[PDB]
Amino acid sequence: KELRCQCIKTYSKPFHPKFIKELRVIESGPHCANTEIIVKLSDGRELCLDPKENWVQRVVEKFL
Amino acid sequence: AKELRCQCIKTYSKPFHPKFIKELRVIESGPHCANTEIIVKLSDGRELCLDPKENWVQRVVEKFL
Amino acid sequence: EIVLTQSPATLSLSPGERATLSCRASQSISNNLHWYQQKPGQAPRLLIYYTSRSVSGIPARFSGSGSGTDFTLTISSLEPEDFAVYYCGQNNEWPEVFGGGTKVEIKRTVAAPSVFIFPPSDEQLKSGTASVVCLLNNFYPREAKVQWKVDNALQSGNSQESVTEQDSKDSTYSLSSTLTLSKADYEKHKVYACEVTHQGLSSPVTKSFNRGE
Amino acid sequence: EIVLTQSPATLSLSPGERATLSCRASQSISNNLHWYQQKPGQAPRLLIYYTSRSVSGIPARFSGSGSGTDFTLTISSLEPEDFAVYYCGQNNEWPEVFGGGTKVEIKRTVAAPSVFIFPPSDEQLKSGTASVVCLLNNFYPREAKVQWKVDNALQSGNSQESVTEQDSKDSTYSLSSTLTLSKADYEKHKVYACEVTHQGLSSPVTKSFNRGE
Amino acid sequence: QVQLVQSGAEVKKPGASVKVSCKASGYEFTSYWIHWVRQAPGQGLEWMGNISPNSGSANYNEKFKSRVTMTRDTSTSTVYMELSSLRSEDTAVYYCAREGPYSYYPSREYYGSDLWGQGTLVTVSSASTKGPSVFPLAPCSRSTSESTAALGCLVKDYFPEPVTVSWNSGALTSGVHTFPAVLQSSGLYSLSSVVTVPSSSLGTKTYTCNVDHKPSNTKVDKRV
Amino acid sequence: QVQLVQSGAEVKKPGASVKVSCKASGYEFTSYWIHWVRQAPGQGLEWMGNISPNSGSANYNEKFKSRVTMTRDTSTSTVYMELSSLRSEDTAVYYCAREGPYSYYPSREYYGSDLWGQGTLVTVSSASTKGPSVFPLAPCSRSESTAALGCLVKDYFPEPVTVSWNSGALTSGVHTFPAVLQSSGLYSLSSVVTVPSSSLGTKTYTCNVDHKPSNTKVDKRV
Repeated sequence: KELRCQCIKTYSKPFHPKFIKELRVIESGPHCANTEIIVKLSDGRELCLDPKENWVQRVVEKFL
Repeated sequence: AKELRCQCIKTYSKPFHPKFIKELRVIESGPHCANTEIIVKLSDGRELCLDPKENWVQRVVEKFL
Repeated sequence: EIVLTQSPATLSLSPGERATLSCRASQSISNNLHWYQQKPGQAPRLLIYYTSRSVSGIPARFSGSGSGTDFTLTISSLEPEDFAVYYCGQNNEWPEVFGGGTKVEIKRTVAAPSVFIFPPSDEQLKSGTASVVCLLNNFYPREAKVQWKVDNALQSGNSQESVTEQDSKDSTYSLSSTLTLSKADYEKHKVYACEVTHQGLSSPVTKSFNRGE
Repeated sequence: EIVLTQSPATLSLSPGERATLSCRASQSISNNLHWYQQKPGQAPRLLIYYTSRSVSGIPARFSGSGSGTDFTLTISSLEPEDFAVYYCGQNNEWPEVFGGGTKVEIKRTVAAPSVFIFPPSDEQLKSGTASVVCLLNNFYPREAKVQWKVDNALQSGNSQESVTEQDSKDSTYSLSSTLTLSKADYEKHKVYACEVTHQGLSSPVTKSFNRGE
Repeated sequence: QVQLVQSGAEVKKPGASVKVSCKASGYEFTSYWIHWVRQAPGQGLEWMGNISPNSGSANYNEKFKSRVTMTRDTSTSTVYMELSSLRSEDTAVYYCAREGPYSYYPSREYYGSDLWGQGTLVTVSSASTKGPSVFPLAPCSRSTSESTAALGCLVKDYFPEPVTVSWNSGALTSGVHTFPAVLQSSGLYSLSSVVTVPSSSLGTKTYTCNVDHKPSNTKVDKRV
Repeated sequence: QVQLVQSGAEVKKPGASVKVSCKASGYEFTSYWIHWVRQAPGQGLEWMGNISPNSGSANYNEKFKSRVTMTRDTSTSTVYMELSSLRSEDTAVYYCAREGPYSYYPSREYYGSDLWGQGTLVTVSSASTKGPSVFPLAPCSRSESTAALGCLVKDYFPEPVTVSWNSGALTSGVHTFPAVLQSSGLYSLSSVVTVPSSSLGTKTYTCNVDHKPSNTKVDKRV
């Protein structure tokens, strides 16, 4: 359960969606005023992505 | 946080409004699960398995922003 | 909401003694409980973070521990600069919540106050208001009851108290209580009294004057 | 890889006694540890799931407990139907991993075996091979040493043992040891002996025959 | 009748393939995972993998992933396991087992495998079907001071398992010990069956062992 | 020099708005959350909300969401808090505080607020600048070994007032009390001194009162 915002900063360098093993979209709620995006990489590292960036919007729109 | 096995044997089949989805989680197939899985968190806090092969589910993901 | 309950409200200890401060969370906050020190006229200062983790620049005498919803700050041996207010603060969830604070004060022997009453001044009386001041001088402990009696009638809601910080030299407190009454109301009565109840006083002490005398 | 270590490999207990079986996980498996019973020639059977949870149709004498990576299955009082092999199995992660199993065997009084030797048959001897069989009948405990001596020469690597399951009526074991030699090798010697060492035997017991009798 | 019914025993040559079935009955097929667990003779339990009966999406143990396939047929509520490039080490009883019930609500608290099939013996061997040779087991001298005597039958060189043994067409059961088979360096099985009888009854009473090896259609009665 | 520097004290009328700033220096601005915590006189700490310095996306305490706005200016490493529809109850020292460092790798183990600004006093009052009136505090009868005298510094605005005795020569036995906010919206304080009874008549006692906002300088012998 999301108790506060997870992402203070976001990874800005675009990359190919093939390296994303898990995509997590968290809608704004009582504990965070903004939509947040967390992707999990092959290594298991969790990365914050900017939902306001077009390249991120495209990875979500074509993720299936 | 780490996926150790498949979490979804069955999926919720009744389409519902995406407005009830507070969290969307897409899990790609890996060493511990052979298929893509979709888990959604509802307003009440309940987690639900959705079928990635169903068109209505594909649309909620494609139009989630 | 998360409610953090600190106990006790005041810790009265001598320098060199061990201070044990408790914080109870209404619900689980994982280990995201932090400890702050605040001195008069200053901003709070972080001592311990994530229940037990050490903060750069903070003396080793400060340590934190936590079992479920129960948290503890320990000061192994109190130094003179350690006498301050301490707050616990959670940030496991937003809104961040702080406890009500625990004051760590210097323990000393009981000292009865020296009570004095001051009638209003003629120069003030000319302006249409009357202030009657009662002073409690150099007492310990802090707990003191001041009762204003205007012709044996107990007053309430018409007075304001003010307390000093614990004296650096004798560790006592001093208090001023001011009764505000219009010139009209003030001139309608005779005996103005200030009754003081304090641990140092075997029986309450009354200080009074008669208007005009 | 998750490795589940069960101890001991064998528990020898009397009916009515308490059986405590241990399972140690190499890493945390949360509480997703389950216990199975397996009898000879049958499929495993679930007893306890999720460390301590009860399974429909399983007697109340079975209970499970777990502290971190340490798990325990307790059979409060052993009944005849409880003497079997027990496996712990985790499914917190895939691949599912099972422990090596703990055999729960009936402890009874010491019973010396009845020993018998059987020479090869002429019909077998015609085929170019000779099998000499030694039989240990109705003994307890299971541990028995069988030495084949061909003209006082200790044999090794040319015999195979076979043990029955613990008898349902007297709780003993029976064992057969077979010495395989070619007709050529067999005809080159006289005294064929089988020496048996067992707790029930004050001194070893030898059974022999001479080839040609 | 809640059941998991497996296909019969299989005998395969190295390099060959085997396909074992598991038919589910009397429950909601799609609510339970179907696991395959094998048990090599005298050994423990080893997870092959599983399959979701709903999707047909199978999960494999990395150890067998290159040669194992799991499929399902929702029409007949049947699950299959195909194991290829067979080696001697694959000789085991293969069990199917169910784990559930689960729904569309994910969880981190699991059930154990509450129902198991009867198992399927898969024998992987270069050896070819062979009936046994039966030899008597009698003392050297029928001369005995002792009250009890022993006789038996040695059932040698058969392939595959099993062999059934009775004494006096089933009339004699008391004092009988039929030992488990042993696998010889030759690739063939061998066992003994013995009986403890009174010494006085020798000469008067007859002792015949009845040996049946159904895979080669061998039936043998041997008086000892 | 790692710092959080806040704008100066503010005096606002009820219904008005206040905007307080917090300038960050000597560290990576984007790695730390900036929280706003207020402290009403003699009270505890209350979280108002925060803001990410990267997104400029603010999180508020439900209690103030209708009246509070938090913004940031990455160019000047400054965070702002605007509080509207001010009422007497908003009179508090408002602090900004940093929590971090964090990056684009999320965590559930948090740091405390390790650096705090000096605070900004916001006073919500109907009153306008007013110099104090100074009255003596003397017993009714000038007749015990110890006696007390003092000065009552009444009806001023805004704070502070400085008080010394005998131009700083007298410090022993002096108690200058913290100011009290009267129902009138004006401040008032007392400063007292205990002295020996014998020294009355011989020794002189004068309070020196300064109130720089209204340029009031008063010396009163009591």
